[PDB]
Amino acid sequence: TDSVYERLLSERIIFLGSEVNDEIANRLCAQILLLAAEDASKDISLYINSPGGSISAGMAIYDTMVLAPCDIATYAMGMAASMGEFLLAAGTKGKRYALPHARILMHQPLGGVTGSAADIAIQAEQFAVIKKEMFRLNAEFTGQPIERIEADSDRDRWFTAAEALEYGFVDHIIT
Amino acid sequence: LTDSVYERLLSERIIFLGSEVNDEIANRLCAQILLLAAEDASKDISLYINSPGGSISAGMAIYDTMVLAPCDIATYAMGMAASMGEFLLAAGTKGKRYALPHARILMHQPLGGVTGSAADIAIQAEQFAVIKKEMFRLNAEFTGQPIERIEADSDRDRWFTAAEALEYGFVDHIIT
Amino acid sequence: TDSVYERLLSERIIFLGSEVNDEIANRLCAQILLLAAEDASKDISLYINSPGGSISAGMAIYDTMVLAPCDIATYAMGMAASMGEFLLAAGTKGKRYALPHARILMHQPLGGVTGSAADIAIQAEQFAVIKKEMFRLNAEFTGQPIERIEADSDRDRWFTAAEALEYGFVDHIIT
Amino acid sequence: LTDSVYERLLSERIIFLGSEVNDEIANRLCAQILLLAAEDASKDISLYINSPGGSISAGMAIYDTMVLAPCDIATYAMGMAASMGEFLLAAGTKGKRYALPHARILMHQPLGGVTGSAADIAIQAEQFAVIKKEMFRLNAEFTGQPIERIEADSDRDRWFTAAEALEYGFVDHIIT
Amino acid sequence: ILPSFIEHSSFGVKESNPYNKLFEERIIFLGVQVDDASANDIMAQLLVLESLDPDRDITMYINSPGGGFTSLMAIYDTMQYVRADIQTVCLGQAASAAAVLLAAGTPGKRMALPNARVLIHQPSLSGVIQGQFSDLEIQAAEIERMRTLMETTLARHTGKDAGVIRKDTDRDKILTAEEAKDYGIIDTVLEYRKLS
Amino acid sequence: ILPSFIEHSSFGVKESNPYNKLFEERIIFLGVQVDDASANDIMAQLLVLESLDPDRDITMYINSPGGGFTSLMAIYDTMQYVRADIQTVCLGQAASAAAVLLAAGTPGKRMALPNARVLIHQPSLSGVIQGQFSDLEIQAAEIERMRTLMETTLARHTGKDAGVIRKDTDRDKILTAEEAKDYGIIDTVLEYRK
Amino acid sequence: YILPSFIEHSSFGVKESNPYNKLFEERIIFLGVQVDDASANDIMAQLLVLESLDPDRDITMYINSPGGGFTSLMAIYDTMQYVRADIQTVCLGQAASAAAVLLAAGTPGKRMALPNARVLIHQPSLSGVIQGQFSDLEIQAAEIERMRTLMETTLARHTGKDAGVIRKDTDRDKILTAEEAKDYGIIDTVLEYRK
Amino acid sequence: ILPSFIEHSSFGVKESNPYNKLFEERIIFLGVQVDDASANDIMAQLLVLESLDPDRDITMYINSPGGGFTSLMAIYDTMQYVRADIQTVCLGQAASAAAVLLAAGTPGKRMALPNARVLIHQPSLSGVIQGQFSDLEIQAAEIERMRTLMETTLARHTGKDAGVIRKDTDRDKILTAEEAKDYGIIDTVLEYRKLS
Amino acid sequence: ILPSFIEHSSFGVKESNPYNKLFEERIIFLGVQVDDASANDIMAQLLVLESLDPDRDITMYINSPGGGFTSLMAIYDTMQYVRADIQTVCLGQAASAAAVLLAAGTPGKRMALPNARVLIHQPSLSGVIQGQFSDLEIQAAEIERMRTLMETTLARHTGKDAGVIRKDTDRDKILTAEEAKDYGIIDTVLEYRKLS
Amino acid sequence: ILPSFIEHSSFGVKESNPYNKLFEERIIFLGVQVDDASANDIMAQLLVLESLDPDRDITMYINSPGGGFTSLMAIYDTMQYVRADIQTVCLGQAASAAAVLLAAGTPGKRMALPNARVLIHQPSLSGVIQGQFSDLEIQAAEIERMRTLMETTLARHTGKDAGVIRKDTDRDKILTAEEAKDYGIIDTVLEYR
Ligand SMILES: COc1cc2c(Oc3ccc4[nH]c(C)cc4c3F)ncnc2cc1OCCCN1CCC(c2ccc(C(N)=O)cc2)CC1
Ligand SMILES: COc1cc2c(Oc3ccc4[nH]c(C)cc4c3F)ncnc2cc1OCCCN1CCC(c2ccc(C(N)=O)cc2)CC1
Ligand SMILES: COc1cc2c(Oc3ccc4[nH]c(C)cc4c3F)ncnc2cc1OCCCN1CCC(c2ccc(C(N)=O)cc2)CC1
Ligand SMILES: COc1cc2c(Oc3ccc4[nH]c(C)cc4c3F)ncnc2cc1OCCCN1CCC(c2ccc(C(N)=O)cc2)CC1
Repeated sequence: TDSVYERLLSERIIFLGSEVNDEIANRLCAQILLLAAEDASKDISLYINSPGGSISAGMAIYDTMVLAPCDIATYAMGMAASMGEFLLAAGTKGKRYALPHARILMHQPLGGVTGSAADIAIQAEQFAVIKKEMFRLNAEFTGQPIERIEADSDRDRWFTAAEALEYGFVDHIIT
Repeated sequence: LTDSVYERLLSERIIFLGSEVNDEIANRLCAQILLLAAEDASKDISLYINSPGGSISAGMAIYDTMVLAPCDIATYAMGMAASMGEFLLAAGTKGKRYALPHARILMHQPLGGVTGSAADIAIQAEQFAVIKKEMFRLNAEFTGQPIERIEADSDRDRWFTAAEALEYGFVDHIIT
Repeated sequence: TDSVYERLLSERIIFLGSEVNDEIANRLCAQILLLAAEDASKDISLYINSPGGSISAGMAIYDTMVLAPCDIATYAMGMAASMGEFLLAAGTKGKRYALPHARILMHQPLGGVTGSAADIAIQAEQFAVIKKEMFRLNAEFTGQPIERIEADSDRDRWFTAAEALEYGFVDHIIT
Repeated sequence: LTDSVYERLLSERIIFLGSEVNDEIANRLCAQILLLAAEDASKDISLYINSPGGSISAGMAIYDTMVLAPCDIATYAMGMAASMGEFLLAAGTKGKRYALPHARILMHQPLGGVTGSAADIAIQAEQFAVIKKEMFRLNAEFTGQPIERIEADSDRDRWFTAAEALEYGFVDHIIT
Repeated sequence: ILPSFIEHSSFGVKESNPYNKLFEERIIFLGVQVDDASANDIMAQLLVLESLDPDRDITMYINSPGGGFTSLMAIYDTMQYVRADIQTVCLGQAASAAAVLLAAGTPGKRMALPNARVLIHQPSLSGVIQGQFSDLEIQAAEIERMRTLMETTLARHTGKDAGVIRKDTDRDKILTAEEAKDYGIIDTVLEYRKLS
Repeated sequence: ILPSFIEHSSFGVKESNPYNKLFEERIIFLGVQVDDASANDIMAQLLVLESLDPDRDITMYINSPGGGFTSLMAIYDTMQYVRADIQTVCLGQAASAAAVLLAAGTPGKRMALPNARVLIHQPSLSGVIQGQFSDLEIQAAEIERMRTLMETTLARHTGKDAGVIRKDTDRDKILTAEEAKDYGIIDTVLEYRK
Repeated sequence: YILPSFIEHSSFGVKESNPYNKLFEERIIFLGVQVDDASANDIMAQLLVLESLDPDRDITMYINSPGGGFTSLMAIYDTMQYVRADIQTVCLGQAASAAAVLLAAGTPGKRMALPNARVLIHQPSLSGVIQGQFSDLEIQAAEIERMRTLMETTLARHTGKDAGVIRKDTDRDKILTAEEAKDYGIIDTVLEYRK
Repeated sequence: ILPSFIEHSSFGVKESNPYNKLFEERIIFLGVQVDDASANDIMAQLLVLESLDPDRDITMYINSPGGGFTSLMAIYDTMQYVRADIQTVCLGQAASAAAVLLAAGTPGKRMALPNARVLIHQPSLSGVIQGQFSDLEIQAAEIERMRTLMETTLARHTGKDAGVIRKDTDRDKILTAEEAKDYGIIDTVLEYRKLS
Repeated sequence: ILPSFIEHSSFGVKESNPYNKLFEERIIFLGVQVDDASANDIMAQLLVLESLDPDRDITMYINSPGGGFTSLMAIYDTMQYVRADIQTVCLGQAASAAAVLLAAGTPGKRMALPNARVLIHQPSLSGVIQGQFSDLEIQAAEIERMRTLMETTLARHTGKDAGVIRKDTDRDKILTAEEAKDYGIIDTVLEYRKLS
Repeated sequence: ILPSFIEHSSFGVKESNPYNKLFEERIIFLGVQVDDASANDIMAQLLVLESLDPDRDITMYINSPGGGFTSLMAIYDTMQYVRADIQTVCLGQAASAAAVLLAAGTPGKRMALPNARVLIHQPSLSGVIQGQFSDLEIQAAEIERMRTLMETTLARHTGKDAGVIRKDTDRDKILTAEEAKDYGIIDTVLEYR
């Protein structure tokens, strides 16, 4: 089982196949660092079957994709939701794919507050910063106006592969 | 080592769906089909299925990866192929869907849960309706039956013997 | 798997990806020791995606970084918090980086008191010592005043990659 | 694997006490010292300590094996050497006891428990008084302090910075 | 702990405690979560005060975080069906279902102490309810009918039209006693009647 | 909490509580889950009120999620054996077993408050029963007998055919008070008397 | 809570009682829980007090029960038959396992059931597991069969069936409707609704 | 673990226990954590004592670690609404919400035993509450309104400017009985009245 | 099962239990661990015994392992404020907090039975309390104030200087009744009054 | 379940239960474990009974497996302080702290039923207590003083020397009713009436 993921890593294919945590994000950023060192002009394919996960873990993966010399193809296999939708849509323009029966979900961040009323206010201050920046980035990726992103993302919004192409999450549907 | 037989079988282009269908098994299996298509895009891949079912999302990673592969995917129902296993069997390449003689097929409609607010639950319910329409359409394609019969049979669990599964269209052949 | 991180050690790159505990800390000091033995002039690049952790564990890594012959480059991916911020700021000056959307968190130490009235008195003595010493050190890394480290750190202060660069945690932001 | 780094360092004659000192780390650790003295009995062994303390029985296993080894044992206080960590750092070969600059050393007296019948507890309590006297004597030999100060400072936890530890006698040098 | 006290008149000595004494003045306390027990006990109290005397008012004090939905409409229906007027008073807080019950008081007799807060949000489901899609489609349909029933009955007692209630309860909406009067949940804010 | 109140007459001072007062006026409250205990509690209440006066009506208020099946049929057989009429009132909900008991009141005296909901669904089993198949065949048969008794006794009182009941309860069916009267489960929706 | 009290009044005085005291007042015992050691003694004490208060009048046992242990059955059973007073049994809802034996042990002509009651008959089961040396389990296994054949012959005595038949009907559980329980010999009459 | 005792007069023999007797003398005891139950129990008590005699004082003994916030303001609004004056006494401790309750006593009638301590800090949330940011954004707004309300009512009774309170309640502040008098939380520190 | 007994006089037949009879003769029992429940129950009893008659002594039997601190000082300040004198009597044990109370009984009426033991130690915290250092530094400061308030009130009542208490309580110090007398914690060791 | 009964006289009718009647005849029951609660209940019972009439005997029935140490010594010192004589009777068992109470009854009024057993052993600690050695050295010393106080106060009532108690309690020592009389714990073994 990890013998397949290594045989595929030699062919420049990597998976984001679970929930996005520091651990999957770090094994993944390391895999992109290695793969750009072996060859910095061949693309990397990142297949995504993910329900979401930490925004902080996803910015490591997201920043690492972008600084890569080479292109990152993203493929939506089955489902890429929330932070998975973010990383699919962050793939290099023109090289974001959706399989035909994949599903894309977009929604706003979730979290918790705890502590004193002064600590919670700080927590909320970051809630707003984080919310505005993630919609801006979704806005850049999809071509939609920021106003529609904030609006559609108020509660879970599902897209089929076909509607995901209209919205701007992907560039092609593989056949 | 159990994974020692599965890897030697990988060299023979045999792959197994032997557990409940979750992201973890689906991700390994989509990986394997990619590899086997990279090694050879003209020899078939044989997919043995003994599964009770599992996540539709994970099943559609598998299903699309089957369909888009260059080579054919033969599917064999050993023991039991139920729910999403039933779908993936019937989704094999036409002519290359097998049931072993005492295997069983179970077909039924989707299960899930609702949670959240009244507005959040309304959305969940919208997807219930789509998903069920979209899954019945695909089972109706595989088997050739009318959507109207797929929906009616799938309301509550309908079991098939290897033979009944062949008259219905889930499989194309029974192995002897 | 584990081998992705090992291939990266061959390239003189190491990760601090989890909470900083005695276990990550020790393996990390060992790694820096080996890498200074293999070559005592080539950099060590230390990537940080860490929520923070134990000071004593963290001060092992810090002491080993500083005494190592080669320089230690620090890169903040996604999130560098608490000891993560300290170990990022402690990298060799001029060679402290933040990826564009990483965040840095700086705040004061946490712990517990327990035991007799006299034992807690001892505990609180070390709280003051520890805090004054960790603040002096952040002030050296950032160049800010002790005045401002203590006050900003009283409750969590988040910095975005740019805010951190003005404050002195890093020297650059990658593109 | 983490263990692959600890072996690459064993070839360089470096061993770590990176955790609580219990019997297991103590046995792996005495074994590492027997190996390293069998390979070459004239080269030093460097013992890095980042440890919170632990069992005295397991810790006297480590101490005797340090002192009986043919080669010297240099000790490094990384980050933290407390309780049996403090004893083992300070028991390093005189002149080769080091502190990293921001390490801390903790010194205090034994901790433990009593249970059972009134006679059993009397026995537990004799060993306490012995064990307490033997450790202070040893720490007084290591540090140069009078027994009277070891006992007074150790009643309750006494913390030292690397610099304070050198004045007190736990180490011989601060690395820079 | 909860003391008893003793009252006296020429007829006899009575031992009673603070909640019976409130009830003796036709005052019901709604101060736990509206669950199924809570609901039955409160209808029984309402119905009893209706029988003892239908021409005197009943008063309901409310310090409640809300409660179940079928439990709400039972209490609600009993409140309207009873012949007697109902004074509702919110001390401290009336949330979710409890908020609807404060507004369901007879007009002019709905009030709240000044530092009370009133929260309104649309039915939620803390649990998960599981099933074949056929079954969840049915519950999902009823959950929506329950939501609109909360929104039209609020519209009836507050004067806001239903369409605003739905915009207002999409996310929780906290109102101070004063905000709660302008909205139309209560009619008066109690002034501190204390000399100081 | 649940306070008690004190009543006074030329005869004596009487202290009682809200459920005692309701029982004094021939009202039984069925407002929890129908289990074996609750059911025995209700039968004892029914039989006792039949003893004090069989020519006067007993009222059962119902805000109940329903309950076991043999528990239902004890309560039901008792309601029908007693000579005194039974008025049923659904205050919040009468679901599953409880909806059958609402319908089983004496005709013309079955009612609901306006916003009450009625649920009808066929016997379920939330647990799991396991055994040799020979054991499960027997139980599976009785679960079918129990299902078809609910469908035939609901029919006797709603006036529908048992086959209609059996299809309406294939999947759960929620009904508003007015729809419960149309269906035949109750006779009137109570209007606010205020 | 769930069970109110009521008040009866006469020229003698005012009496406060509750639904089970009123019922006990009329010589009615309620057997409506699981028969454990507690339930059984509570029921024997009730049977014996009622025999003391008046041995010439009937006792009624209302039964809605899923059964219980064996020695608790045989205690309750033995008391029903020892007491001089006649015992009328009435099954509402259910009488299963051990409870079905006591329904049948009422005095003949006076065992009855409401029409939608179900009656269950099965042989003793042991849901626990009891462990030991093979020698001890051989003894326990022996007594467990004595229990089965004793349940089977006393069932036979009151129904008029033969024990070789009882033993066949109970190999697997046998559910009986009120009518089927009359034909089997467990009750004598099925109450018709008197509305 | 609590005796009952028996009092006698020409009129009758009365059995009561120590808190009942205390209630008889218009003393309410607030010595558990202020939760929602506790809070109703204390309003019920305040109102009954106001009913029995509105011109005679109510005394609240306070040895309490505080409690919820909507429960705080309920008791507070009742304290201020009732016509009877309220004398507050801090035995041993009055912290968090309970320290505001001590201060809201009618002026001149706030006291503390000599070794009583009074703690004041800003509302904290010991659990975690979870959701969409839109939901947590709303809770955080109400949690801040809760803090400024605790600070302006504290300012109203202590005479401090509310901006000072907010700085002092940033971190916990322990006050001895006397420090509380200077701060403005109480008016008098009881002298021991013992001859020995 | 704690028996009840019956007393009789020309006035009436009275049923009470051992703790009621002890209370009737003004003996309060402090024989559990002093938590906030316990402390309120004892403060209430003290205040009640002062109301029935302040010119009679109150006795506190003590067989207690001690308990929390703010509960100690609540009880302490009441005992001193009450006008009545207080007899403290140790049966079995008075440890930690409980021994401050034994010493704080009014002078001459502090006693202990012969095999009673008195244990004295400085406040301990068995839990772990957690936070930012800024908060623990605050907590820590009060724990030391508490420590020295114990050293000073014991000294007031044993006649020792606080600086000696602080040494004796650094590690636990067990005292026999006679050694407790010598220390100044009690005034007499009871002699057995048997005619055998 | 424990019945209540009704006794009657020309004055009035009294309802009580079997332990109230036993208390009415000056019989205290010590039939549980001696913990701090149990000890406080018995001290109140003993002190009350001394208040109702100091010139009459108190009887302590004992079928108790023992209990804590400071709860023994409160009970013991109360028993010895009260003016009334205390008769002790061992019904089933009196072990550990409880045998000390059997023996501490007033001389001549200590008895046991024939099949009662008496167990004597030195204090045990079923828990564990943890701490610095300085703190464990103190507890360990108090625990030894406790052992020897049990050995000397037993020595006071049995007539054995304290040194033998200490030899005999090193390991548990179980005694029959007759053997308890020779040891000196009880004075007579009750003859069946
Ligand atoms: C994931 O941790 C956290 C991440 C944070 C964080 O990251 C970044 C970094 C760079 C970033 N660049 C950009 C453009 C955005 C952006 C970002 F956003 N930036 C600011 N502050 C954070 C706080 C966290 O919290 C941590 C305590 C431990 N902790 C974890 C999870 C908790 C929780 C609670 C409830 C659910 C749930 N359903 O209820 C899940 C988790 C509760 C407490
Ligand atoms: C597998 O997760 C989920 C999958 C979903 C999903 O997938 C796809 C993807 C591509 C697809 N292409 C096609 C043609 C169909 C199709 C698809 F359908 N598409 C839409 N929406 C989904 C929601 C899910 O759920 C998530 C919320 C949280 N959540 C609460 C309770 C849950 C639960 C689950 C099982 C049981 C049980 N036995 O009680 C109870 C509860 C599960 C999850
Ligand atoms: C990290 O351990 C500890 C480290 C300590 C320590 O280290 C150093 C070393 C070199 C250092 N150079 C510099 C500049 C600072 C500096 C340093 F500071 N120097 C002094 N004294 C310490 C006490 C500790 O505590 C240990 C007791 C056992 N223990 C109790 C509770 C604990 C706890 C409790 C609650 C959480 C939580 N969320 O509640 C986490 C832990 C953890 C451990
Ligand atoms: C560490 O085992 C034990 C080691 C002992 C031991 O070893 C040596 C050997 C050579 C030695 N040369 C020198 C100079 C000292 C010296 C030594 F000392 N020599 C004497 N006697 C010992 C008793 C032990 O104890 C075992 C009881 C069972 N038991 C275990 C742990 C317990 C415990 C309790 C509380 C914590 C609390 N926080 O943690 C942890 C443990 C309590 C009871």
